[PDB]
Amino acid sequence: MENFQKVEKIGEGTYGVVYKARNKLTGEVVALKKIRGVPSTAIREISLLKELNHPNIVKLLDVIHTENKLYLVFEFLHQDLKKFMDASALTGIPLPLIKSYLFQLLQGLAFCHSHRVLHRDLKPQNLLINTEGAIKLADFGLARAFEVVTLWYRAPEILLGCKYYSTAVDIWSLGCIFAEMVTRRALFPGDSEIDQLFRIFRTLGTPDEVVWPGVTSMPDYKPSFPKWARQDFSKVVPPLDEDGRSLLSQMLHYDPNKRISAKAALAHPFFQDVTKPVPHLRL
Ligand SMILES: COc1cc2ncnc(Nc3cccc(O)c3)c2cc1OC
Repeated sequence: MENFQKVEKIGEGTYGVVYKARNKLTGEVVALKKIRGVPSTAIREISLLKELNHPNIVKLLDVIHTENKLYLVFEFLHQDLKKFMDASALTGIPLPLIKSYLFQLLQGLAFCHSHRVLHRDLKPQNLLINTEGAIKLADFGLARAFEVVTLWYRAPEILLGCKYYSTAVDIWSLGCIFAEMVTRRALFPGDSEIDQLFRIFRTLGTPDEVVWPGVTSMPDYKPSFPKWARQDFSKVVPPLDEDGRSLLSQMLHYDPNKRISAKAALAHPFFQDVTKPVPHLRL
């Protein structure tokens, strides 16, 4: 913490505050994260993430454990997807770029998932982009090792009390982000766990044993939940073509076991014509 000249506070996260900082030694600019004695288990878990390198994952540079304090040093990126989406609010993000970012994110998740590492809290603020047209996932693996908290991207099984969620929860969140980029409106903007759940039910229909075997036996499932019918996807995400809609529906299946995997999603027809355009960024 003495070797860094904190520039600005980049924002608070689920596990701590992140600052843009300059390494007094190397002179390099990095993202410094102060985790909110430090469990040895976490120490070892973190060290593991340090050897998890991939083009679409924010690189963990150093783990500083001193004075019973824990700081993580990450590579610094140009902007986050939420800020980019806001700046593109009036015209929306061009489809070629949306398709490019989704393709890369799926590559990143396929990599994490193959190493059995889940995110569990994907959201646009956690996705970082640079001037080169790349996009990377931040916070990967911190959930395992370690007021107004956004619930918009949380999978149904987590809201229903399932304690052993799988990699499928990340696919759900990505599905929600995908729809948001296309329509420019959050898909399920709930303000509470039950409101979130009901917004999901009102759009995709109240789940039952037919579409999701075992759902009525979930810890927080109530037989008294209202019975809403499923809406047409053409209504939910109007501007998306049929290949896009078919992919999205597979990412938003209620049953975690039927939900498409990142690996299989990479082979979907939607990515047939994928390219890598450069975004116009205002830094
Ligand atoms: C130019 O702005 C930003 C640049 C960033 N560069 C690297 N990491 C970030 N965040 C990060 C890294 C690991 C865990 C975590 O919770 C968050 C950033 C966020 C920014 O803006 C929000």
